[PDB]
Amino acid sequence: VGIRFCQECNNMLYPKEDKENRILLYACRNCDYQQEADNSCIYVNKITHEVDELTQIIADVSQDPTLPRTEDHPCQKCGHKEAVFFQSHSARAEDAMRLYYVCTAPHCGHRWTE
Amino acid sequence: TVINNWLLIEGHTIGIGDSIADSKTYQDIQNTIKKAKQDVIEVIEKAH
Ligand SMILES: [Zn+2]
Ligand SMILES: [Zn+2]
Repeated sequence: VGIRFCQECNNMLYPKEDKENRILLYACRNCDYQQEADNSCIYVNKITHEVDELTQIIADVSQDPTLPRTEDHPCQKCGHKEAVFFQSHSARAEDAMRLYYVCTAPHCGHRWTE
Repeated sequence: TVINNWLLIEGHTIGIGDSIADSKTYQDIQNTIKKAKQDVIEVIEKAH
C-alpha cells in the first residue's frame, strides 16, 4: 500500500521476486538493500472510495463565523449543546447532501454525523 | 381613423390604481408564499 524507503540511498523500494524461497522482497535500484514486507499485497485499488470525511474534517472549523449553528444536537462526548454543522464539502462526490457536525466547545473537537 | 377619433372620446391610460390589488388578494398571495417556503424547508429537512 504505502511507500517504504531504503535506509542506504533513501529511494523508493520496488518489489522484487525471490524465485528460491517463494518470498516477497522489497529492493531498490540504487543500492543492494533488501527487505521483507508484512503487507504481502503489492497494489490495492478501490473504485467506490466513499471516504467518510470524519477523518478529513478538521476540528478547527468550529471558529468559522460563516457556518450555521444548532442547539438541538448535543455533543456525544462532552454534552455541549451548540454544535456547528455543514455539508459534505467534497468534490468528485456523485451525490451527497448528508450533514456533518463539529462540537464548538474548545479542545473537544468531536466530529460526528447522525 | 375611425377608432382614433372615437378614442378621443373614451380615452385610455395606465396608472398605480391599475397596478394595485385588494387586501384580500394580498392576504392570499402572502399565504401562498408562506406555504411554499414552508414546503421548501420541509424538502430540505428530508434531504438532510
Ligand atoms: Zn538503497
Ligand atoms: Zn463536545
